[PDB]
Amino acid sequence: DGKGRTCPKPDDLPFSTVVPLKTFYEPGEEITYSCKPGYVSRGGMRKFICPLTGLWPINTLKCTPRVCPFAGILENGAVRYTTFEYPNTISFSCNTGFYLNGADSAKCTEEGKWSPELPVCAPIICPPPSIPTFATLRVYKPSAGNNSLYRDTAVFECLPQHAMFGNDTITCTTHGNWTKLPECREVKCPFPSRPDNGFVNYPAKPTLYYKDKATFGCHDGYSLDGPEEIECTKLGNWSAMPSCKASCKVPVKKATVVYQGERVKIQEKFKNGMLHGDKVSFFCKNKEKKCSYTEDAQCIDGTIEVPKCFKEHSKTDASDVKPC
Ligand SMILES: *[C@@H]1O[C@H](CO)[C@@H](O[C@@H]2O[C@H](CO)[C@@H](O[C@@H]3O[C@H](CO)[C@@H](O)[C@H](O)[C@@H]3O)[C@H](O)[C@H]2NC(C)=O)[C@H](O)[C@H]1NC(C)=O
Ligand SMILES: *[C@@H]1O[C@H](CO)[C@@H](O[C@@H]2O[C@H](CO)[C@@H](O[C@@H]3O[C@H](CO)[C@@H](O)[C@H](O)[C@@H]3O)[C@H](O)[C@H]2NC(C)=O)[C@H](O)[C@H]1NC(C)=O
Ligand SMILES: *[C@@H]1O[C@H](CO)[C@@H](O)[C@H](O)[C@H]1NC(C)=O
Ligand SMILES: *[C@@H]1O[C@H](CO)[C@@H](O)[C@H](O)[C@H]1NC(C)=O
Repeated sequence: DGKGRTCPKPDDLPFSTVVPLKTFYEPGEEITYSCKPGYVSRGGMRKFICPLTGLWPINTLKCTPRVCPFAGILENGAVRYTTFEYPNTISFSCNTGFYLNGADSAKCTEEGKWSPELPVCAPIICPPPSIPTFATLRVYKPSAGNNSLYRDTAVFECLPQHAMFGNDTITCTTHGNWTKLPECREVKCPFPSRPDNGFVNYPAKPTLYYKDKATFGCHDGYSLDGPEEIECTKLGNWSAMPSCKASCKVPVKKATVVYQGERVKIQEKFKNGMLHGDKVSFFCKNKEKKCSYTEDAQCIDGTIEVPKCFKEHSKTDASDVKPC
């Protein structure tokens, strides 16, 4: 006692480590502060001898994280980060059009450097595309040397007499390959039958291929129940096969009717008969409630059923009676 003093357990400083660590020390004993790995201090390792007073000195040591080289700028991309100090991770991604050449993330090591090495963004690019069999291509600019860049496109057309299957355009994708490629096959259609009461035309040659046109027509009594022009489709048949159907003679001498939602005189509107499929609504009275309604009738291959309740006058035309 008096001379028999000791030093206490040393203070535990931020991110430090002390050796030898004991609960008390005789005077003359030595301790050694050192920053934890990943950290560093103004001056570094402090060393103290327990003095006779039993009081450890003042400790200048202040330990702070190492800082890895600045890494907040990724040419053509983006770095997510807190700080570039140990032991933080930082992650990377590229702007659109570019791919990441290197690791997606990196850690600041205790050694004070980035692991893995910081990546780089690079242009996504596709190689020259292959021409499918029986095709040419006539949309192709290589925008990157001989190679195409992301979202570039090429477009193929078949040969004459050949039918494409699949979209005609390919795009250079994110992964540096092109989108699904089309196929070009040869397609044949049979000869089209001439229709009863009409005619049909096509060019004078031994067999008929994809996108060949055939045009139809009817004799004066008749009209088509389909399109005037057809073509040879990809599946080896035609667009349609139209018939020549018979017109109807005006079913009555005089009457007002609805034709496509408008009142017309059937004698004026169909003076030269009704075409096949021409539909019309006739006016009939409801005898009981002294009002008027319509019922329909249609030309069907030279026949039109003038509805039962209609009556032809040389009281008034249901036309002129109020609606029900
Ligand atoms: C261009 O290259 C990419 C990348 O390799 C191709 O994408 C890959 O496509 C395959 C199939 O489309 C994916 O695999 C799987 O197929 C099975 C079928 O058994 C399916 O059940 C799974 O759900 C899955 O889709 C593969 O995951 C995918 N890879 C990537 C990274 O997306 C692509 O097909 C290529 N494009 C062309 C035109 O060849
Ligand atoms: C030209 O010829 C084709 C092929 O022979 C005709 O296609 C027929 O219709 C479809 C495909 O277009 C085939 O698939 C199935 O049809 C049913 C109809 O109920 C549909 O609901 C389903 O999705 C099913 O996949 C069908 O098998 C095929 N017919 C035959 C006999 O093979 C096409 O319609 C023709 N075009 C003209 C304008 O004549
Ligand atoms: C593509 O570029 C290479 C490298 O310069 C060159 O040798 C080659 O002739 C080019 N190909 C075409 C089709 O121009
Ligand atoms: C193929 O591509 C577009 C969209 O990618 C699609 O809407 C259409 O089926 C095709 N368009 C053209 C112009 O060929």
